[PDB]
Amino acid sequence: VNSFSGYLKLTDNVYIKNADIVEEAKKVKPTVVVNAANVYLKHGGGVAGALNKATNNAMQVESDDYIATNGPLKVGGSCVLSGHNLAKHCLHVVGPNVNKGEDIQLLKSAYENFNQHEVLLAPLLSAGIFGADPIHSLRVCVDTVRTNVYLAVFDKNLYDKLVSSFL
Ligand SMILES: O=C(O)[C@@H]1CCCC[C@@H]1Nc1ncnc2[nH]c3cc(F)ccc3c12
Repeated sequence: VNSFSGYLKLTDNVYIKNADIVEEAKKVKPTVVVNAANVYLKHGGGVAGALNKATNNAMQVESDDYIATNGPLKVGGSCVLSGHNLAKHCLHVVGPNVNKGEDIQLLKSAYENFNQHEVLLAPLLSAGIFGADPIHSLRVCVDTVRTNVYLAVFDKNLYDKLVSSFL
């Protein structure tokens, strides 16, 4: 038993809700919140900009030190950093950005990072400003992640299309 509430169950291990991930994180304080990161951990907009704003820019300060030490992530890769006031940990995961011409096959590799964590609160990778089809992203999520994933979908209209079209 865990503290996630109001989710619809899609599969044995995948759950979905219409929610603002920032507010969902603030209330649940999950062990892991996933950020829709880029390779530079520049949290300017989308999910990343919202999460970072909710940390009063502490996520960005920590991220800049991480990059200065380690260099950029790989597309499809991830790193574990602090969850600040939102979660114990933040798993920064880089899905391919279709608006940068990145290979969508890397979306499966991106979701594989979730399997290193028993339970996660997450957005749909490569959705939103990353330019991928959120229905495809949901399919890859279901077919790749084996751990327990609670997906927060900000847009109510999108949440309903994702549910109604789910196979
Ligand atoms: O659902 C959507 O509209 C999109 C799905 C994936 C790409 C961007 C959006 N992502 C999110 N997903 C969950 N919570 C969120 N809070 C947010 C707050 C913001 F200021 C911007 C985006 C989100 C967001």
